[PDB]
Amino acid sequence: SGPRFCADHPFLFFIRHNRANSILFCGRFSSP
Amino acid sequence: LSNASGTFAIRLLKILCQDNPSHNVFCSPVSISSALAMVLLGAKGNTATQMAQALSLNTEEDIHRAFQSLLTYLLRTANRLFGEKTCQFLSTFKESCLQFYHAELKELSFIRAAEESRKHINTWVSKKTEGKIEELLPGSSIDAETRLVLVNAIYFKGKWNEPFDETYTREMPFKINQEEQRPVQMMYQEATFKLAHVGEVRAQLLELPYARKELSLLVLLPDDGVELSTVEKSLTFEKLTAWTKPDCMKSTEVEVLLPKFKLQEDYDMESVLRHLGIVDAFQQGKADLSAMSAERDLCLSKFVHKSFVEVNEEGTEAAAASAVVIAAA
Ligand SMILES: [Zn+2]
Ligand SMILES: [Zn+2]
Ligand SMILES: [Zn+2]
Ligand SMILES: [Zn+2]
Ligand SMILES: [Zn+2]
Ligand SMILES: [Zn+2]
Ligand SMILES: [Zn+2]
Ligand SMILES: [Zn+2]
Ligand SMILES: [Zn+2]
Ligand SMILES: [Zn+2]
Ligand SMILES: [Zn+2]
Ligand SMILES: [Zn+2]
Ligand SMILES: [Zn+2]
Ligand SMILES: [Zn+2]
Ligand SMILES: [Zn+2]
Ligand SMILES: [Zn+2]
Ligand SMILES: [Zn+2]
Ligand SMILES: [Zn+2]
Repeated sequence: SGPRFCADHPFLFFIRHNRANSILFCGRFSSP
Repeated sequence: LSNASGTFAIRLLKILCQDNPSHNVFCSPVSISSALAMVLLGAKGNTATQMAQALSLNTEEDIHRAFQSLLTYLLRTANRLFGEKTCQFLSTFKESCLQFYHAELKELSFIRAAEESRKHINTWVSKKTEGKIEELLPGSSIDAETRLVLVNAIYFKGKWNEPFDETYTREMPFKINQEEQRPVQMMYQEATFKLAHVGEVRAQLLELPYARKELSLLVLLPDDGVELSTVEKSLTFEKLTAWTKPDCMKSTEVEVLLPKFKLQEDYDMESVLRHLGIVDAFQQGKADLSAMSAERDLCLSKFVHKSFVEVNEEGTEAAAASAVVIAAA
């Protein structure tokens, strides 16, 4: 019922430096 | 400025996603832009203008501010230049790479010992990436015409602010497309995280902070019937920034299922940089790298990027390196 984040299909992702708002790494997870 | 480098990162990601359909993608925009910026410091004319605009630096002012701004868990970056020992490079160029990127120039014999030189650079990158990026430069990327190699390496390792308990990791199906599913080890935890529902593109955006909350992992997950390619096409750095603001991405108790995974990717970047408009630097006769050397038949012969990431219950480890080969044409 409550909020659910189920990453069982392709997604984008980002490693960010928060203070700087800087994307240090980014990618797509498409398949194991 | 922050908008410049974010625009570059998102454009990079969109091009790589589009050029590698149905394939995992991982890159470091910071690493690629550091390597490209060192080239920019040695370029002139239209060669330089194309590189600046690829980096979303559209005025002389924007270029100077970007470089001057450089002057002010583990996270570490390293830059180095590797130069043919029988050549001289302009003092102003070496000074700028030292000041802005802390890059020194190590001399190598590309002309007589190309393979030992390649091995030396690749060993340097391995050290700076804790062994995660081996053989950055592939065979034949260094040869008798090589004169200068500009290299960036980056390494990150961080623990989650709220780690997952491995007890609750279980194998589950991952839908790689509508008709195929493959097993993944899916981590599980219910905790309070910042989370946005993005109506415009029908996706959710989760933030998982690392310890100290200086860095975060952001995960953009399409709703269950939405093709990721539609989210990729809609994505811009301005939209992504809006979606992370407190009004969109608010603290929420949420059940998170996230796969454990490890990716290793490598890229020839020439087609990417061409899509961003960099053409002259690659072209004999048109390349103007005369701010690096008084020799003036230099061109950009190869640009490679290699990356590594591991996400698991304790945290994340990521590394990347970028090398630019400048050669005598
Ligand atoms: Zn699910
Ligand atoms: Zn799903
Ligand atoms: Zn910070
Ligand atoms: Zn393309
Ligand atoms: Zn892969
Ligand atoms: Zn400006
Ligand atoms: Zn200037
Ligand atoms: Zn010397
Ligand atoms: Zn020379
Ligand atoms: Zn410094
Ligand atoms: Zn240094
Ligand atoms: Zn070490
Ligand atoms: Zn939705
Ligand atoms: Zn919103
Ligand atoms: Zn909003
Ligand atoms: Zn509660
Ligand atoms: Zn395009
Ligand atoms: Zn473990």
